[PDB]
Amino acid sequence: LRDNIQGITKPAIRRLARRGGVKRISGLIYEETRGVLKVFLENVIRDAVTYTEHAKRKTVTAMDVVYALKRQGRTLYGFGG
Amino acid sequence: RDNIQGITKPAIRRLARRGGVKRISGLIYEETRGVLKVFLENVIRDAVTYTEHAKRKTVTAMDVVYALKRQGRTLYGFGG
Amino acid sequence: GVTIVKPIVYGNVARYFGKKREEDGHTHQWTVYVKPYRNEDMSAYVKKIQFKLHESYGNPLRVVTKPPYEITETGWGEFEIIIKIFFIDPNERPVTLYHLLKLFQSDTNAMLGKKTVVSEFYDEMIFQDPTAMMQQLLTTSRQLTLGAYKHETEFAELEVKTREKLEAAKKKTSFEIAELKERLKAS
Amino acid sequence: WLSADFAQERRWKRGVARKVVRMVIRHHEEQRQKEERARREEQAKLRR
Amino acid sequence: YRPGTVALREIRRYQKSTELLIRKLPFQRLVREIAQDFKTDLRFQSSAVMALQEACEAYLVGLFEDTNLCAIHAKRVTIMPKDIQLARRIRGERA
Amino acid sequence: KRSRKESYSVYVYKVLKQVHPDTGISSKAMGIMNSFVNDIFERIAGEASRLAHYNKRSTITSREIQTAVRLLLPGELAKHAVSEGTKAVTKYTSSK
Amino acid sequence: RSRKESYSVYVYKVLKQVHPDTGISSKAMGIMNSFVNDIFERIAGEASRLAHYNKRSTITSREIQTAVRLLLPGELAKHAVSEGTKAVTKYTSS
Amino acid sequence: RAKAKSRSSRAGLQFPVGRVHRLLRKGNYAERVGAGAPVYLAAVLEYLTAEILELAGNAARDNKKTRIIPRHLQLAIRNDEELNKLLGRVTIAQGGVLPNIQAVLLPK
Amino acid sequence: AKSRSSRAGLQFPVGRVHRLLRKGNYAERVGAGAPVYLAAVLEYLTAEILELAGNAARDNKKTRIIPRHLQLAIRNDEELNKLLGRVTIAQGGVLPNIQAVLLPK
DNA sequence: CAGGATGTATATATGTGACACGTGCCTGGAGACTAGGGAGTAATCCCCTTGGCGGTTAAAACGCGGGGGACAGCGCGTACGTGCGTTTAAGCGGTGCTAGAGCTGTCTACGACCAATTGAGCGGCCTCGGCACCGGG
DNA sequence: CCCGGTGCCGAGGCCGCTCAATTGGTCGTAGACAGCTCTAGCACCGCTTAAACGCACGTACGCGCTGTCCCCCGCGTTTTAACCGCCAAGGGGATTACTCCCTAGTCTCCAGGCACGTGTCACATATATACATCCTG
Repeated sequence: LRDNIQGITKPAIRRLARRGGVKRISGLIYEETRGVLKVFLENVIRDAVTYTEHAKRKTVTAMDVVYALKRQGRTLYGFGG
Repeated sequence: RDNIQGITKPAIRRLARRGGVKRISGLIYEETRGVLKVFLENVIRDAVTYTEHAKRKTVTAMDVVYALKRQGRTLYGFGG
Repeated sequence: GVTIVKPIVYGNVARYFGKKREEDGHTHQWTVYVKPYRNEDMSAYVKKIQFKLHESYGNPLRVVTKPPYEITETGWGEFEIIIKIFFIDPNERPVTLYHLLKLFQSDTNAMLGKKTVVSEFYDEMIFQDPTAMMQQLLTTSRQLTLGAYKHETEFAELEVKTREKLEAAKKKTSFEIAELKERLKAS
Repeated sequence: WLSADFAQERRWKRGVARKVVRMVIRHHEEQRQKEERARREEQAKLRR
Repeated sequence: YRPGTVALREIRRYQKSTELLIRKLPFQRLVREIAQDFKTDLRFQSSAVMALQEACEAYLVGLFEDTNLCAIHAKRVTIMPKDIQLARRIRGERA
Repeated sequence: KRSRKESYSVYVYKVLKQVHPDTGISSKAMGIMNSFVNDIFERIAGEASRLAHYNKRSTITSREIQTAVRLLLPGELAKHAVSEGTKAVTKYTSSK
Repeated sequence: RSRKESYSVYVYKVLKQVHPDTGISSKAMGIMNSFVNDIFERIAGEASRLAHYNKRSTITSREIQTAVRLLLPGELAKHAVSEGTKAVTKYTSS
Repeated sequence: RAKAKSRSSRAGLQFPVGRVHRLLRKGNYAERVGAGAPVYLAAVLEYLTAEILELAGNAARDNKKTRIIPRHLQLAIRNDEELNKLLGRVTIAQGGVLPNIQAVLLPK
Repeated sequence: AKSRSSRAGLQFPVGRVHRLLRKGNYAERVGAGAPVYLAAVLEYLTAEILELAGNAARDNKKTRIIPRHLQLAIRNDEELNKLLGRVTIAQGGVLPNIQAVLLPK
């Protein structure tokens, strides 16, 4: 697909900032947040697809994502059975 | 004992120079001393925990390396 | 002595809103695009595509970075768009194309009630004596998707060619079904 | 309550008496193994 | 309303709930976009996509929590791009 | 033809009900709880393995696990876990 | 005395292969040995984790390849994978 | 044989000592495992679980809920001093965050 | 007769790597090509770092790799930097860099 | 120093999602019971690497002075927030289709394993030369 | 900072022994591969509408400037101890002797993990007044 990073709109980023405590947001903060989220997803999904291809599987399971997040340091509970 | 003042103002200033600072505040030394004391306390606690299990009367650079690796500050040069 | 030919199609679609918008006075939506003629991945050799619009827009110089390259926008008048395709190899001269943005239908097409307006043209990018890297990129292009790839303009003719199958099958199915159901209920 | 008890006590009893006669075999083995340990003590005196 | 009151209201509202702040259908398409660049015709589980969205939201919440302090450090209430840039640099992602 | 997957939910609920008679737990909370158990199990076991490898020992023992717990758990949680483990290892070897 | 062991000889040989005239000091040699040991530990741990994930009781060349992919950044991964695959292919032919 | 007693019941724990020992012995951890290692590991895990469950139940009662949800886990972890340090680098799904609004961004 | 290192064309000790892998508790069965592959990757990384440090020390009129130039290479190479990010090389120093704001003029 | 005018709680209710609870299955576990292996505990004891004595200058420290940097006050401008209206595609759940993750069944090459042989590596030792140190440009 | 002289101890090359790597040989078992299937992922289409997009307006926050006041910064002289060598001896490690703990195998057996249906049992969504909780006067 293409240009799906724009599926993270200004209201969504502003809610994500409200949940983080930010009160006032600038204009370019939305572009910065989109770029950072894209860079993070790139690495996470690269690790996930590396765990998938090695398993000769065609579906990216949740354990692959869990292992990718563990590698990146973002241990995630709730999806490990 | 209270010999934490061994890390003196000139030593902290040289550390700041190496870190790239060209001007230090008047209250930076007492904060750097506490930060270094906490970091030490932690690393030395891990080293002593390793030494106790090792049953050795002497703390070793190997134990120090293990403590650093546990804290995430991997160090090269002392056999690990 | 190496010549590589890459077939592409560049054009624009337009949809009429049915009435002039009060917010900005625009009457049509339009999407301007470059896409490959073959089912191939342009991103293997295209770095970016820049589209230069008419000076009425807040920024006329738009950019796209992934195939099928396209921009969706709104307007009320026709103008010439300059599409500058840049290749990954900086030593290769980018291609320049001029597309006449068509938004209004002809009398014949207006009478036929067609829901969309399309203007697109086929071209072939010719790389003569390209660099080793550029040659490898052009030769290593992969397939874009597993699905089919198709062309739209003459939109009225393609729509008629589609309907010549669609309405035939629909009517056959409808009549056959009605006959089956009525005979079965009569018994 | 009591039906399962007897069935359990039976399997337990045949298990209990079982392990009893069992250590009995190990004990007799331990007597031959006791003589072998005396031989090992002789070999230890040899080594000394 | 005064600029800031309806914003502190939303702050207190979204620091109370736990639902996802990013829309599923738009975020799954971004996930499939980023996966296309690694494998063609790749399948994803709903649980995997939800875990990815949760990780992304937690990471962004932490990043904005650090950016808030980075902005307050400069006696500013609005977060600017250099704030997120300093956050990333001191985190070690773009040092 | 069944594909049965194991978990710690049967004992995580027993401990839950014994430490809180009136409070329950949802399925998502139980899954996060099992994930936490697995993560800390991995951490402690890997730390004990590291200690054994450093001491040049091919077997992990209660002492390696104890030092690993002391290293992992912070401050006033380390002591609690260690006292619990010590008391359990002494009530287990006493044939009770 | 004991028998502490290191890759010093092989590190020196690779140093001669890359720079025939540039030597290396003892501190640098020890640092390189420590780096090699740490990379070995990390790659082997990642390979064992991959084996446990795939429920394989063995760490194979494919596991090592995937562990190197999961650790080296980009071009470094692409070069190390090529080196490993070429080495294994040349080994299998003898 | 005699009535078989499980190691978990013998020690006084609830977590599966048998499964912990199986994992330890077949895993990367070591060649062979002693009988005391899995008991200690299971006991420590059970203690951590009991602590975090107590905190989550307290948070649930505070929020007036009978079922512990990931909110009650996140709040408990980020309110506790030592559990926060233990799980600092761990994210919990649908757990949320704390209402920690900086004093500088309040009405003046 | 023939060492597996020379057989595969490598300089590193394929045999020692296999021994360390099978004795490090990493797995119950070490593949035939796993140690060869690991030794090849280690040799590649070692050659990279040694070449960089060599030509970093030779850039300073020296003819002997030192920790200073090892650190310089590790921190100037963007790949090796991401690799050894949280690692500290003893007696390596830091990179010469003064912020423009601190600089005069 | 109020009050429309919003927004935010607080409490109550109910019925559909979900914990919660039998009913029997069984197969993967959990433990008991012999026999065999084995590595580390324990006691010496030889041998380096600590911890402890007296000098030497080199760095830490104390002071001084003024200078440039922090912090507060203030004002200009604009952009970021909020509200209203128009627009769009997001959520729902209803249906259709097949792709492959998974279970399964069979046959097999690869590696752990064990024993004997061989040379690669490593402690050790010595000779030597690359760079530490230094004083004039 | 760069350049020519001297100098020394640490780098690098040789000797020799041994223990790990290698060669040869066996068993078996996890795996590779084909067979079958049934779930779930994919695609699609319509009714509903909540959220998003665009624009207007002004209010308050960024940001630029200025001024004071001081708190560090550079330099000189004064005081402390870090640093570089000897000398016991206290420990860190070789060497030998030996036993409690675990391994391995094989039955016997308690226990938990689902397939299924049944019965309770939260709290999400909905509704309303009570309470703030504003903000323009």
